Amino acid sequence: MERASLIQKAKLAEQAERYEDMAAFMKGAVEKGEELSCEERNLLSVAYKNVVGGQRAAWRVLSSIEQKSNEEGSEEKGPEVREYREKVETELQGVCDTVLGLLDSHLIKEAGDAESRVFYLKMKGDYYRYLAEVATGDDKKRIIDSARSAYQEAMDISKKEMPPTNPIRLGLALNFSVFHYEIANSPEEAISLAKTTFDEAMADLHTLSEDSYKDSTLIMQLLRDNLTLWT
Amino acid sequence: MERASLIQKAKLAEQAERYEDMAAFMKGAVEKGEELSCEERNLLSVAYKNVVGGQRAAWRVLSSIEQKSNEEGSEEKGPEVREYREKVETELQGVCDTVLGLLDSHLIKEAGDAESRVFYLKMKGDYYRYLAEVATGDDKKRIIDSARSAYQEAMDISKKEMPPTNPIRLGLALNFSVFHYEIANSPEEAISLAKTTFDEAMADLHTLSEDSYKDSTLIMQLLRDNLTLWT
Amino acid sequence: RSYSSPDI
Amino acid sequence: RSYSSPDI
Ligand SMILES: *SCCNC(=O)C1CCN(C(=O)C(C)(C)Oc2ccc(Cl)cc2)CC1
Ligand SMILES: *SCCNC(=O)C1CCN(C(=O)C(C)(C)Oc2ccc(Cl)cc2)CC1
Repeated sequence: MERASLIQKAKLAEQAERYEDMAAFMKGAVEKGEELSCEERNLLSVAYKNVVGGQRAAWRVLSSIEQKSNEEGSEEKGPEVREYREKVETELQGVCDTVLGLLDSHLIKEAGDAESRVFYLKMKGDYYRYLAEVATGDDKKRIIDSARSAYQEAMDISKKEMPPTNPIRLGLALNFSVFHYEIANSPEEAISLAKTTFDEAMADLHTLSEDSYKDSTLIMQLLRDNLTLWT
Repeated sequence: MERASLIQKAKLAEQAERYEDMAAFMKGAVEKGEELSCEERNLLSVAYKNVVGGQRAAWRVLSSIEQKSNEEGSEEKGPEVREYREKVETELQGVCDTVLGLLDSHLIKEAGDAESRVFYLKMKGDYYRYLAEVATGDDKKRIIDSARSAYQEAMDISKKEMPPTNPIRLGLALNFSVFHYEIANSPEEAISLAKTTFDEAMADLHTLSEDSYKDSTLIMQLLRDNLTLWT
Repeated sequence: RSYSSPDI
Repeated sequence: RSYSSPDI
Protein backbone atom coordinates (compact mmCIF):
# COMPACT_ATOMS: atom_id res chain seq x y z
CA MET A 1 0.00 0.00 0.00
CA GLU A 2 1.03 3.64 -0.34
CA ARG A 3 2.81 4.97 2.73
CA ALA A 4 0.16 7.60 3.42
CA SER A 5 -2.57 4.94 3.61
CA LEU A 6 -0.48 2.86 6.05
CA ILE A 7 -0.02 5.88 8.30
CA GLN A 8 -3.74 6.68 8.12
CA LYS A 9 -4.59 3.12 9.11
CA ALA A 10 -2.05 3.19 11.92
CA LYS A 11 -3.78 6.30 13.32
CA LEU A 12 -7.18 4.60 12.99
CA ALA A 13 -5.89 1.50 14.76
CA GLU A 14 -4.59 3.71 17.54
CA GLN A 15 -8.02 5.29 18.05
CA ALA A 16 -9.58 1.83 17.92
CA GLU A 17 -7.07 0.50 20.50
CA ARG A 18 -6.01 -2.14 17.97
CA TYR A 19 -2.30 -2.11 18.78
CA GLU A 20 -1.31 -5.28 16.91
CA ASP A 21 -2.85 -3.83 13.75
CA MET A 22 -1.24 -0.47 14.51
CA ALA A 23 2.21 -2.04 14.75
CA ALA A 24 1.75 -3.96 11.47
CA PHE A 25 0.68 -0.76 9.67
CA MET A 26 3.69 1.14 11.03
CA LYS A 27 6.00 -1.76 10.08
CA GLY A 28 4.80 -1.46 6.50
CA ALA A 29 5.27 2.31 6.62
CA VAL A 30 8.83 1.96 7.92
CA GLU A 31 9.65 -0.56 5.18
CA LYS A 32 9.04 2.15 2.58
CA GLY A 33 12.49 3.35 3.64
CA GLU A 34 11.69 7.00 4.33
CA GLU A 35 12.34 8.71 7.63
CA LEU A 36 9.58 9.01 10.22
CA SER A 37 8.32 12.31 11.57
CA CYS A 38 8.20 12.76 15.34
CA GLU A 39 4.44 11.91 15.22
CA GLU A 40 5.15 8.75 13.21
CA ARG A 41 8.05 7.75 15.46
CA ASN A 42 5.67 7.90 18.36
CA LEU A 43 3.02 5.86 16.50
CA LEU A 44 5.65 3.14 15.95
CA SER A 45 6.74 3.19 19.57
CA VAL A 46 3.22 3.25 21.05
CA ALA A 47 2.12 0.33 18.90
CA TYR A 48 4.98 -2.05 19.65
CA LYS A 49 5.25 -1.01 23.32
CA ASN A 50 1.59 -1.96 23.83
CA VAL A 51 2.07 -5.30 22.11
CA VAL A 52 5.27 -6.30 23.88
CA GLY A 53 3.97 -4.85 27.16
CA GLY A 54 1.07 -7.28 27.21
CA GLN A 55 3.40 -10.14 26.40
CA ARG A 56 5.84 -9.09 29.11
CA ALA A 57 3.05 -8.84 31.68
CA ALA A 58 1.80 -12.29 30.66
CA TRP A 59 5.30 -13.77 30.77
CA ARG A 60 5.92 -12.42 34.27
CA VAL A 61 2.63 -13.86 35.55
CA LEU A 62 3.33 -17.24 34.04
CA SER A 63 7.02 -17.39 35.00
CA SER A 64 6.08 -16.59 38.61
CA ILE A 65 3.49 -19.37 38.73
CA GLU A 66 6.07 -21.72 37.19
CA GLN A 67 8.68 -20.93 39.86
CA LYS A 68 6.27 -21.16 42.81
CA SER A 69 5.37 -24.58 41.35
CA ASN A 70 9.02 -25.60 40.97
CA GLU A 71 9.20 -24.63 44.67
CA GLU A 72 7.91 -27.97 45.97
CA GLY A 73 4.49 -27.45 44.35
CA SER A 74 4.97 -31.14 43.62
CA GLU A 75 1.91 -32.99 42.26
CA GLU A 76 0.29 -29.57 41.73
CA LYS A 77 2.02 -29.36 38.35
CA GLY A 78 2.09 -31.03 34.99
CA PRO A 79 3.83 -29.33 32.05
CA GLU A 80 1.02 -26.85 31.33
CA VAL A 81 2.55 -23.74 32.94
CA ARG A 82 5.98 -24.29 31.42
CA GLU A 83 4.52 -25.00 27.98
CA TYR A 84 2.37 -21.85 28.08
CA ARG A 85 5.20 -19.69 29.39
CA GLU A 86 7.39 -20.96 26.55
CA LYS A 87 4.64 -20.13 24.04
CA VAL A 88 4.29 -16.55 25.28
CA GLU A 89 8.09 -16.26 25.39
CA THR A 90 8.54 -17.28 21.75
CA GLU A 91 5.83 -14.78 20.75
CA LEU A 92 7.56 -12.02 22.70
CA GLN A 93 10.94 -12.81 21.16
CA GLY A 94 9.35 -12.61 17.72
CA VAL A 95 7.92 -9.15 18.30
CA CYS A 96 11.20 -7.89 19.77
CA ASP A 97 13.12 -9.35 16.82
CA THR A 98 10.69 -7.64 14.42
CA VAL A 99 11.22 -4.22 16.00
CA LEU A 100 14.98 -4.69 16.10
CA GLY A 101 14.88 -5.66 12.44
CA LEU A 102 13.12 -2.39 11.58
CA LEU A 103 15.70 -0.47 13.64
CA ASP A 104 18.69 -2.17 11.98
CA SER A 105 17.32 -2.41 8.43
CA HIS A 106 15.96 1.13 8.23
CA LEU A 107 15.47 3.45 11.14
CA ILE A 108 18.90 3.98 12.75
CA LYS A 109 20.89 4.25 9.50
CA GLU A 110 18.32 6.47 7.73
CA ALA A 111 17.82 8.92 10.61
CA GLY A 112 18.88 12.37 9.48
CA ASP A 113 19.04 14.07 12.89
CA ALA A 114 20.59 13.35 16.27
CA GLU A 115 17.35 13.39 18.26
CA SER A 116 15.89 10.68 16.02
CA ARG A 117 19.12 8.68 16.26
CA VAL A 118 18.97 8.80 20.07
CA PHE A 119 15.29 7.82 20.03
CA TYR A 120 15.96 4.75 17.88
CA LEU A 121 19.11 3.67 19.72
CA LYS A 122 17.18 3.89 22.97
CA MET A 123 14.48 1.71 21.37
CA LYS A 124 17.19 -0.75 20.33
CA GLY A 125 18.45 -0.93 23.91
CA ASP A 126 14.89 -1.34 25.22
CA TYR A 127 13.89 -4.23 22.94
CA TYR A 128 17.21 -6.00 23.62
CA ARG A 129 16.47 -5.44 27.31
CA TYR A 130 13.06 -7.10 26.89
CA LEU A 131 14.75 -10.03 25.15
CA ALA A 132 17.25 -10.20 28.00
CA GLU A 133 14.44 -10.48 30.54
CA VAL A 134 13.56 -13.91 29.09
CA ALA A 135 16.90 -15.06 27.69
CA THR A 136 19.14 -17.88 28.88
CA GLY A 137 22.59 -19.20 28.08
CA ASP A 138 24.68 -17.76 25.33
CA ASP A 139 21.68 -15.83 23.94
CA LYS A 140 21.47 -13.83 27.17
CA LYS A 141 25.13 -12.78 27.07
CA ARG A 142 24.93 -11.65 23.42
CA ILE A 143 21.72 -9.75 24.08
CA ILE A 144 23.08 -7.99 27.16
CA ASP A 145 26.21 -6.90 25.26
CA SER A 146 24.02 -5.57 22.44
CA ALA A 147 21.70 -3.68 24.83
CA ARG A 148 24.63 -2.04 26.58
CA SER A 149 26.25 -0.99 23.31
CA ALA A 150 23.06 0.58 21.95
CA TYR A 151 22.28 2.40 25.20
CA GLN A 152 25.87 3.68 25.45
CA GLU A 153 25.91 5.08 21.91
CA ALA A 154 22.56 6.77 22.60
CA MET A 155 23.95 8.21 25.87
CA ASP A 156 27.04 9.61 24.15
CA ILE A 157 24.97 11.32 21.46
CA SER A 158 22.43 12.68 23.94
CA LYS A 159 25.08 14.24 26.17
CA LYS A 160 26.53 15.96 23.09
CA GLU A 161 23.27 17.06 21.46
CA MET A 162 20.49 17.39 24.07
CA PRO A 163 20.10 19.50 27.24
CA PRO A 164 20.01 17.58 30.53
CA THR A 165 16.26 18.14 30.99
CA ASN A 166 15.33 16.91 27.51
CA PRO A 167 12.67 14.22 28.07
CA ILE A 168 14.19 11.85 25.54
CA ARG A 169 17.64 12.13 27.10
CA LEU A 170 16.08 11.63 30.53
CA GLY A 171 14.04 8.59 29.48
CA LEU A 172 17.11 7.04 27.88
CA ALA A 173 19.13 7.48 31.06
CA LEU A 174 16.24 6.10 33.12
CA ASN A 175 15.99 2.99 30.95
CA PHE A 176 19.78 2.47 30.91
CA SER A 177 19.73 2.66 34.71
CA VAL A 178 17.02 -0.02 34.77
CA PHE A 179 19.23 -2.11 32.47
CA HIS A 180 22.10 -1.78 34.97
CA TYR A 181 19.97 -2.72 37.97
CA GLU A 182 17.73 -5.48 36.61
CA ILE A 183 19.65 -6.96 33.68
CA ALA A 184 23.38 -6.45 34.25
CA ASN A 185 23.24 -6.85 38.04
CA SER A 186 25.31 -3.68 38.36
CA PRO A 187 23.28 -1.80 40.99
CA GLU A 188 26.18 0.52 41.81
CA GLU A 189 26.14 1.71 38.19
CA ALA A 190 22.34 1.92 38.19
CA ILE A 191 22.07 4.03 41.33
CA SER A 192 24.96 6.23 40.20
CA LEU A 193 23.42 6.86 36.79
CA ALA A 194 19.93 7.55 38.18
CA LYS A 195 21.20 9.98 40.83
CA THR A 196 23.59 11.82 38.48
CA THR A 197 20.88 12.11 35.84
CA PHE A 198 18.43 13.53 38.36
CA ASP A 199 20.97 15.97 39.84
CA GLU A 200 22.17 17.35 36.49
CA ALA A 201 18.58 17.92 35.35
CA MET A 202 17.35 19.42 38.63
CA ALA A 203 20.02 22.03 38.16
CA ASP A 204 18.18 23.37 35.07
CA LEU A 205 14.50 23.12 36.06
CA HIS A 206 14.25 26.80 37.06
CA THR A 207 14.72 27.90 33.46
CA LEU A 208 11.82 25.78 32.16
CA SER A 209 8.36 26.80 31.08
CA GLU A 210 5.28 25.21 32.59
CA ASP A 211 5.06 22.79 29.67
CA SER A 212 8.76 21.85 29.52
CA TYR A 213 8.78 21.29 33.30
CA LYS A 214 5.88 18.85 33.17
CA ASP A 215 7.60 16.66 30.57
CA SER A 216 10.94 16.69 32.36
CA THR A 217 9.68 16.08 35.89
CA LEU A 218 7.49 13.17 34.78
CA ILE A 219 10.71 11.33 34.02
CA MET A 220 12.69 12.71 36.95
CA GLN A 221 10.03 11.43 39.34
CA LEU A 222 10.58 7.90 38.01
CA LEU A 223 14.31 8.24 38.60
CA ARG A 224 13.42 9.21 42.19
CA ASP A 225 11.00 6.30 42.54
CA ASN A 226 13.63 3.81 41.33
CA LEU A 227 16.25 5.22 43.71
CA THR A 228 13.77 4.57 46.53
CA LEU A 229 13.33 0.92 45.50
CA TRP A 230 17.05 0.45 44.86
CA THR A 231 18.49 2.03 48.02
CA MET B 1 -5.47 -32.24 24.70
CA GLU B 2 -7.17 -33.66 27.79
CA ARG B 3 -10.00 -31.49 29.05
CA ALA B 4 -8.33 -30.86 32.41
CA SER B 5 -5.23 -29.42 30.70
CA LEU B 6 -7.39 -27.10 28.56
CA ILE B 7 -9.15 -25.80 31.66
CA GLN B 8 -5.82 -25.31 33.44
CA LYS B 9 -4.49 -23.33 30.49
CA ALA B 10 -7.67 -21.28 30.32
CA LYS B 11 -7.18 -20.30 33.97
CA LEU B 12 -3.52 -19.43 33.27
CA ALA B 13 -4.52 -17.32 30.28
CA GLU B 14 -7.02 -15.51 32.47
CA GLN B 15 -4.34 -14.63 35.02
CA ALA B 16 -2.05 -13.57 32.18
CA GLU B 17 -4.82 -11.39 30.65
CA ARG B 18 -4.48 -13.39 27.42
CA TYR B 19 -8.17 -13.49 26.54
CA GLU B 20 -7.84 -14.72 22.95
CA ASP B 21 -5.84 -17.70 24.22
CA MET B 22 -8.33 -18.15 27.06
CA ALA B 23 -11.24 -18.34 24.64
CA ALA B 24 -9.45 -20.87 22.41
CA PHE B 25 -8.67 -23.09 25.43
CA MET B 26 -12.30 -22.94 26.59
CA LYS B 27 -13.52 -23.68 23.04
CA GLY B 28 -11.45 -26.86 23.06
CA ALA B 29 -12.79 -27.75 26.51
CA VAL B 30 -16.39 -27.26 25.39
CA GLU B 31 -15.80 -29.42 22.31
CA LYS B 32 -15.11 -32.39 24.61
CA GLY B 33 -18.90 -32.46 24.94
CA GLU B 34 -19.19 -32.50 28.72
CA GLU B 35 -21.12 -29.93 30.72
CA LEU B 36 -19.35 -26.93 32.22
CA SER B 37 -19.31 -26.16 35.92
CA CYS B 38 -20.38 -22.67 37.02
CA GLU B 39 -16.65 -21.72 37.26
CA GLU B 40 -16.02 -23.03 33.74
CA ARG B 41 -19.13 -21.34 32.35
CA ASN B 42 -17.76 -18.09 33.66
CA LEU B 43 -14.31 -18.75 32.17
CA LEU B 44 -15.97 -19.23 28.76
CA SER B 45 -18.03 -16.07 29.11
CA VAL B 46 -15.19 -13.88 30.42
CA ALA B 47 -12.88 -14.96 27.61
CA TYR B 48 -15.22 -14.34 24.68
CA LYS B 49 -16.74 -11.19 26.20
CA ASN B 50 -13.26 -9.64 26.44
CA VAL B 51 -12.46 -10.59 22.85
CA VAL B 52 -15.71 -9.41 21.30
CA GLY B 53 -15.76 -6.36 23.60
CA GLY B 54 -12.52 -5.07 22.14
CA GLN B 55 -13.80 -5.69 18.63
CA ARG B 56 -17.08 -3.94 19.39
CA ALA B 57 -15.27 -0.93 20.85
CA ALA B 58 -13.03 -0.79 17.78
CA TRP B 59 -15.98 -1.13 15.40
CA ARG B 60 -17.86 1.71 17.09
CA VAL B 61 -14.83 4.01 16.89
CA LEU B 62 -14.28 3.23 13.24
CA SER B 63 -17.95 3.33 12.22
CA SER B 64 -18.28 6.76 13.85
CA ILE B 65 -15.27 8.13 11.98
CA GLU B 66 -16.70 6.65 8.77
CA GLN B 67 -20.07 8.38 9.23
CA LYS B 68 -18.61 11.77 10.19
CA SER B 69 -16.57 11.41 6.97
CA ASN B 70 -19.63 10.46 4.91
CA GLU B 71 -21.07 13.68 6.40
CA GLU B 72 -19.47 15.99 3.84
CA GLY B 73 -15.95 15.13 5.02
CA SER B 74 -15.34 15.20 1.28
CA GLU B 75 -11.68 15.06 0.17
CA GLU B 76 -10.81 14.12 3.77
CA LYS B 77 -11.51 10.49 2.91
CA GLY B 78 -10.24 7.69 0.74
CA PRO B 79 -11.41 4.12 1.35
CA GLU B 80 -9.16 3.49 4.37
CA VAL B 81 -11.75 3.92 7.14
CA ARG B 82 -14.39 1.83 5.39
CA GLU B 83 -11.90 -0.91 4.55
CA TYR B 84 -10.64 -1.08 8.15
CA ARG B 85 -14.14 -1.00 9.61
CA GLU B 86 -15.08 -3.88 7.31
CA LYS B 87 -12.01 -5.82 8.45
CA VAL B 88 -12.84 -5.42 12.14
CA GLU B 89 -16.49 -6.26 11.35
CA THR B 90 -15.63 -9.55 9.65
CA GLU B 91 -13.40 -10.47 12.61
CA LEU B 92 -16.20 -9.68 15.05
CA GLN B 93 -18.73 -11.72 13.09
CA GLY B 94 -16.31 -14.66 13.15
CA VAL B 95 -15.94 -14.60 16.92
CA CYS B 96 -19.70 -14.27 17.43
CA ASP B 97 -20.32 -17.14 15.00
CA THR B 98 -17.77 -19.26 16.90
CA VAL B 99 -19.50 -18.70 20.25
CA LEU B 100 -22.92 -19.36 18.75
CA GLY B 101 -21.56 -22.56 17.24
CA LEU B 102 -20.42 -23.75 20.68
CA LEU B 103 -23.85 -22.84 22.11
CA ASP B 104 -25.78 -24.69 19.38
CA SER B 105 -23.44 -27.68 18.94
CA HIS B 106 -22.93 -28.39 22.63
CA LEU B 107 -23.83 -26.08 25.46
CA ILE B 108 -27.60 -25.48 25.25
CA LYS B 109 -28.59 -29.07 24.40
CA GLU B 110 -26.21 -30.68 26.92
CA ALA B 111 -27.12 -28.43 29.86
CA GLY B 112 -28.58 -30.55 32.63
CA ASP B 113 -30.08 -27.78 34.77
CA ALA B 114 -32.32 -24.77 34.22
CA GLU B 115 -29.87 -22.16 35.51
CA SER B 116 -27.25 -23.30 32.98
CA ARG B 117 -29.88 -23.34 30.22
CA VAL B 118 -30.84 -19.73 31.03
CA PHE B 119 -27.18 -18.69 31.14
CA TYR B 120 -26.49 -20.15 27.69
CA LEU B 121 -29.70 -18.88 26.08
CA LYS B 122 -28.87 -15.42 27.39
CA MET B 123 -25.41 -15.79 25.82
CA LYS B 124 -27.07 -16.81 22.56
CA GLY B 125 -29.22 -13.67 22.64
CA ASP B 126 -26.19 -11.53 23.48
CA TYR B 127 -23.95 -12.76 20.65
CA TYR B 128 -26.82 -12.46 18.15
CA ARG B 129 -27.31 -8.94 19.52
CA TYR B 130 -23.64 -8.16 18.85
CA LEU B 131 -24.05 -9.49 15.30
CA ALA B 132 -27.14 -7.34 14.92
CA GLU B 133 -25.18 -4.22 15.89
CA VAL B 134 -23.16 -4.57 12.65
CA ALA B 135 -25.62 -6.38 10.37
CA THR B 136 -27.39 -5.11 7.28
CA GLY B 137 -30.07 -6.34 4.92
CA ASP B 138 -31.57 -9.76 5.22
CA ASP B 139 -28.83 -10.84 7.67
CA LYS B 140 -30.00 -8.22 10.15
CA LYS B 141 -33.63 -9.40 10.09
CA ARG B 142 -32.67 -13.07 10.60
CA ILE B 143 -30.29 -12.17 13.41
CA ILE B 144 -32.84 -9.99 15.21
CA ASP B 145 -35.46 -12.75 15.03
CA SER B 146 -32.93 -15.23 16.43
CA ALA B 147 -31.88 -12.90 19.27
CA ARG B 148 -35.48 -12.31 20.29
CA SER B 149 -36.30 -16.02 20.27
CA ALA B 150 -33.30 -16.94 22.43
CA TYR B 151 -33.92 -14.12 24.91
CA GLN B 152 -37.62 -15.02 25.14
CA GLU B 153 -36.97 -18.70 25.86
CA ALA B 154 -34.44 -17.69 28.52
CA MET B 155 -36.98 -15.26 30.04
CA ASP B 156 -39.70 -17.92 30.19
CA ILE B 157 -37.40 -20.39 31.94
CA SER B 158 -36.05 -17.80 34.36
CA LYS B 159 -39.50 -16.67 35.46
CA LYS B 160 -40.38 -20.32 36.15
CA GLU B 161 -37.13 -21.38 37.84
CA MET B 162 -35.36 -18.35 39.38
CA PRO B 163 -36.38 -15.77 42.01
CA PRO B 164 -36.78 -12.19 40.78
CA THR B 165 -33.55 -11.03 42.46
CA ASN B 166 -31.42 -13.81 40.97
CA PRO B 167 -28.48 -12.03 39.28
CA ILE B 168 -28.64 -14.20 36.18
CA ARG B 169 -32.36 -13.59 35.74
CA LEU B 170 -31.76 -9.87 36.29
CA GLY B 171 -28.87 -9.68 33.82
CA LEU B 172 -30.92 -11.52 31.22
CA ALA B 173 -33.81 -9.08 31.59
CA LEU B 174 -31.38 -6.15 31.46
CA ASN B 175 -29.82 -7.40 28.23
CA PHE B 176 -33.22 -8.18 26.66
CA SER B 177 -34.29 -4.63 27.49
CA VAL B 178 -31.18 -3.31 25.74
CA PHE B 179 -32.11 -5.49 22.75
CA HIS B 180 -35.56 -3.87 22.67
CA TYR B 181 -34.22 -0.33 22.90
CA GLU B 182 -31.11 -0.44 20.70
CA ILE B 183 -31.73 -3.29 18.26
CA ALA B 184 -35.48 -3.73 17.78
CA ASN B 185 -36.33 -0.03 18.08
CA SER B 186 -39.08 -0.95 20.54
CA PRO B 187 -38.36 1.55 23.33
CA GLU B 188 -41.83 1.11 24.85
CA GLU B 189 -41.03 -2.58 25.37
CA ALA B 190 -37.54 -1.76 26.64
CA ILE B 191 -38.67 0.76 29.24
CA SER B 192 -41.54 -1.49 30.30
CA LEU B 193 -39.28 -4.51 30.76
CA ALA B 194 -36.59 -2.57 32.64
CA LYS B 195 -39.07 -0.93 35.02
CA THR B 196 -41.05 -4.13 35.68
CA THR B 197 -37.85 -6.07 36.28
CA PHE B 198 -36.61 -3.47 38.74
CA ASP B 199 -39.95 -3.24 40.57
CA GLU B 200 -40.43 -7.00 40.96
CA ALA B 201 -36.90 -7.39 42.33
CA MET B 202 -37.03 -4.37 44.64
CA ALA B 203 -39.98 -6.05 46.28
CA ASP B 204 -37.70 -8.86 47.53
CA LEU B 205 -34.50 -7.03 48.51
CA HIS B 206 -35.39 -6.90 52.23
CA THR B 207 -35.05 -10.67 52.53
CA LEU B 208 -31.50 -10.72 51.12
CA SER B 209 -28.20 -11.20 52.89
CA GLU B 210 -25.40 -8.69 52.52
CA ASP B 211 -23.81 -10.82 49.80
CA SER B 212 -27.00 -11.58 47.84
CA TYR B 213 -27.96 -7.89 47.94
CA LYS B 214 -24.67 -6.76 46.44
CA ASP B 215 -25.03 -9.09 43.45
CA SER B 216 -28.65 -8.17 42.83
CA THR B 217 -28.35 -4.41 43.21
CA LEU B 218 -25.32 -4.26 40.89
CA ILE B 219 -27.69 -5.28 38.11
CA MET B 220 -30.67 -3.29 39.35
CA GLN B 221 -28.58 -0.12 39.30
CA LEU B 222 -27.91 -0.67 35.59
CA LEU B 223 -31.63 -1.05 34.96
CA ARG B 224 -32.04 2.32 36.73
CA ASP B 225 -29.22 3.89 34.72
CA ASN B 226 -30.76 2.74 31.43
CA LEU B 227 -34.19 4.05 32.41
CA THR B 228 -32.54 7.44 32.98
CA LEU B 229 -31.00 7.43 29.49
CA TRP B 230 -34.18 6.09 27.88
CA THR B 231 -36.77 8.37 29.50
CA ARG C 1 -24.66 3.00 24.44
CA SER C 2 -26.95 1.47 27.06
CA TYR C 3 -25.55 -0.52 29.97
CA SER C 4 -25.64 -4.33 29.66
CA SER C 5 -24.88 -7.12 32.13
CA PRO C 6 -21.29 -7.01 33.45
CA ASP C 7 -19.01 -9.96 32.99
CA ILE C 8 -17.63 -11.59 36.12
CA ARG D 1 9.88 -4.24 38.66
CA SER D 2 11.62 -0.88 38.31
CA TYR D 3 9.95 2.02 36.53
CA SER D 4 10.99 2.65 32.91
CA SER D 5 10.21 5.48 30.47
CA PRO D 6 6.48 5.88 29.78
CA ASP D 7 5.16 5.62 26.27
CA ILE D 8 3.35 8.64 24.87
S1 LIG E 1 6.49 14.31 17.55
C1 LIG E 1 5.63 14.73 19.08
C2 LIG E 1 6.52 15.68 19.89
N1 LIG E 1 7.84 15.13 20.21
C3 LIG E 1 8.28 14.45 21.45
O1 LIG E 1 9.42 14.11 21.44
C4 LIG E 1 7.52 14.06 22.73
C5 LIG E 1 7.82 15.00 23.86
C6 LIG E 1 7.51 14.39 25.23
N2 LIG E 1 6.41 13.36 25.20
C7 LIG E 1 6.26 12.24 26.18
O2 LIG E 1 5.35 11.51 26.04
C8 LIG E 1 7.22 11.97 27.40
C9 LIG E 1 6.88 12.97 28.50
C10 LIG E 1 7.00 10.55 27.94
O3 LIG E 1 8.59 12.15 27.11
C11 LIG E 1 9.32 11.15 26.44
C12 LIG E 1 10.46 10.58 27.03
C13 LIG E 1 11.18 9.62 26.34
C14 LIG E 1 10.77 9.24 25.06
CL1 LIG E 1 11.67 8.01 24.12
C15 LIG E 1 9.66 9.82 24.47
C16 LIG E 1 8.93 10.78 25.16
C17 LIG E 1 5.45 13.58 24.05
C18 LIG E 1 6.05 13.90 22.66
S1 LIG F 1 -19.77 -20.57 39.34
C1 LIG F 1 -19.50 -19.03 40.23
C2 LIG F 1 -20.77 -18.69 41.02
N1 LIG F 1 -21.97 -18.56 40.18
C3 LIG F 1 -22.57 -17.33 39.63
O1 LIG F 1 -23.55 -17.52 38.98
C4 LIG F 1 -22.14 -15.85 39.68
C5 LIG F 1 -22.96 -15.08 40.68
C6 LIG F 1 -22.92 -13.57 40.43
N2 LIG F 1 -21.65 -13.10 39.76
C7 LIG F 1 -21.53 -11.88 38.91
O2 LIG F 1 -20.47 -11.63 38.45
C8 LIG F 1 -22.70 -10.88 38.59
C9 LIG F 1 -22.93 -10.00 39.82
C10 LIG F 1 -22.33 -9.98 37.40
O3 LIG F 1 -23.95 -11.51 38.32
C11 LIG F 1 -24.20 -12.08 37.06
C12 LIG F 1 -25.30 -11.64 36.30
C13 LIG F 1 -25.55 -12.23 35.06
C14 LIG F 1 -24.73 -13.25 34.61
CL1 LIG F 1 -25.01 -14.05 33.04
C15 LIG F 1 -23.65 -13.69 35.37
C16 LIG F 1 -23.39 -13.10 36.60
C17 LIG F 1 -20.47 -14.02 40.04
C18 LIG F 1 -20.71 -15.54 39.94
